[PDB]
Amino acid sequence: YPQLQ
Amino acid sequence: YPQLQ
Amino acid sequence: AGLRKMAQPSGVVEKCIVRVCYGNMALNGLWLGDTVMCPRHVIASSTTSTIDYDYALSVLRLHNFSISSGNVFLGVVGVTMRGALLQIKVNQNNVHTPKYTYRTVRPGESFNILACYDGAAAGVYGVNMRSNYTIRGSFINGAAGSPGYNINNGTVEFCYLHQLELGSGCHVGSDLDGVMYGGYEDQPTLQVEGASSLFTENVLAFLYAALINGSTWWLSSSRIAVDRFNEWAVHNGMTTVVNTDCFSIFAAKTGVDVQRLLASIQSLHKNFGGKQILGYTSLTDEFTTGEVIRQMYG
Amino acid sequence: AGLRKMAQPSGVVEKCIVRVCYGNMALNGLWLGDTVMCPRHVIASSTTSTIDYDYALSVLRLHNFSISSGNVFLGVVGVTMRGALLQIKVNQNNVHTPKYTYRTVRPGESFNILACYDGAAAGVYGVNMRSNYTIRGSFINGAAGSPGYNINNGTVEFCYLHQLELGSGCHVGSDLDGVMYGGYEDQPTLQVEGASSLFTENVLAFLYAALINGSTWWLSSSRIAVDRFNEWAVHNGMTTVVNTDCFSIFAAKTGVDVQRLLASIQSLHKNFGGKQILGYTSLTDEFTTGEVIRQMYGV
Repeated sequence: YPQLQ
Repeated sequence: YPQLQ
Repeated sequence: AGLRKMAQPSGVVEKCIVRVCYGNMALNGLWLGDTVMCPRHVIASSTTSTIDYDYALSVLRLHNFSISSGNVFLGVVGVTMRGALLQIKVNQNNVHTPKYTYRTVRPGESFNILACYDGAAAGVYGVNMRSNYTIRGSFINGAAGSPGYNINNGTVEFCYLHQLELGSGCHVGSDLDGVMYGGYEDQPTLQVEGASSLFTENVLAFLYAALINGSTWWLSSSRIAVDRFNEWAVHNGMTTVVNTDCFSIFAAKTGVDVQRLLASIQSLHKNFGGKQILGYTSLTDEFTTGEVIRQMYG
Repeated sequence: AGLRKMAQPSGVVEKCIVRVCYGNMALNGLWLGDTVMCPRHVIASSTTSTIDYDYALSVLRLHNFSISSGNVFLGVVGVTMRGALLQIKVNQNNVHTPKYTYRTVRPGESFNILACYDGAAAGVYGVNMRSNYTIRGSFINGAAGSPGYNINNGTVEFCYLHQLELGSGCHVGSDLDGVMYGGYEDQPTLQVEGASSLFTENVLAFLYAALINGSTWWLSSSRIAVDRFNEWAVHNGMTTVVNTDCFSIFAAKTGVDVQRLLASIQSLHKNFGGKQILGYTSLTDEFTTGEVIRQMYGV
């Protein structure tokens, strides 16, 4: 899930 | 009303 | 992901704000080159009856001006009237003047407000020109002369200088030519803003942003043609849709066509039914297609 | 009159943004003095597996960094891990460094986001830390390192560097000590955010602002004690109320005590959506008492 931006 | 600011 | 009303960065405008005082009046001006623009009611000696601004300017006492940028005081060389603005020649060039243009914005268009008090920027926020040529701002008495601006390719396009408040949270400015938006007068005499209509093409951009952000509970399976919509809009406080092909890139990246969103607008006009779209409980028209594109794709 | 979520002017922070590249990762850094702070995942060499950042730092070569302020390139002197950040020592002092401090923000507090891409500020907007330590922002890929700040008497308080997006519009950063807000991990692995609740003390500020601006249709004539309301709030998506003393100024200007506003909140939570308040959703929680006072009175 987490998108490192 | 017209309040000159 | 996400959608927020945001402002472009203010640094380039902040160094152009000056304090303009005359008598018991104090507001903000915009110092570009060797000229300061400020609302002409800073030289008005009254607050209740119709002002003869030409008289006011005739008896003007140039040395009774205090114009300052921080603690740097500017000497006044001359003052001329420019519509609802005073164009004040000062004795120093602002060496931090950005590359700039002037442009009169049209209803539906977004711009940035740098809210100023005592000649110093205090806050920055995005606004959108309503159909009745007012903005939903946050200004109190010291705020006249606060500028509105856009930044395009390092050029600052100045479009607004704050003038007056018409109703609760209802604000009117002039462009930098001195032409008051909406034809309102900078006089302390009774004036009411006309009816406002939701700008439909902005409502569409908001709903496409909601689709891109995964919000789909409101999407109509049904559809309605622009014309059938345009007849319904003029009875329900919304503007008519003229052209749809600027939503082509939105239709192409969501797979949802305008005609389907037009039907959602209808059923959403007076009913979110206790649900939210991107945190909103009513339709909003403050986002333009351009703003949405930049926030969804850069 | 009027109430708008504002940012504080961003000029003093804009001159501190740099572009930080390593490999084919590019994000933003905060250049203060002779150090550049940035999220450590700029040195990670994967986008799906659990990252060993300590390994990634050990295989680091300083010459593969490219850090630039506009078209001016900074030489990298050293790198140290700082929680979820890298502290990159550079060979040049930022002559535009403001006076600054670090502060960790708490749920309910407002601050400003300077959204940056390619080492340049693109947008500025005010935000509010939520109970789940997330912020309702607007960030796309490239935005990590975007700073959050407040300005207090000429000093910039840095409180946030952007790190990741957990879900649509739910954004997570670290403070400048490198502690991730909410304890979320700067990993690509599965994690969901804690439950989002409306911050009630901010709703109370907003409702007092509404009263001051002439909005009263929503005002209950009922009244409920803070104790009892808190019982209800934790079952109805709202935080507990702990401070009230901050509202005595408003209660005195309006004649309306906190207990009536809590009753109103309960009733608005029922017919939720039936009418706007000052053009906002009736239960808006992004405005603090400080923001309201600043906008209504300039204090």
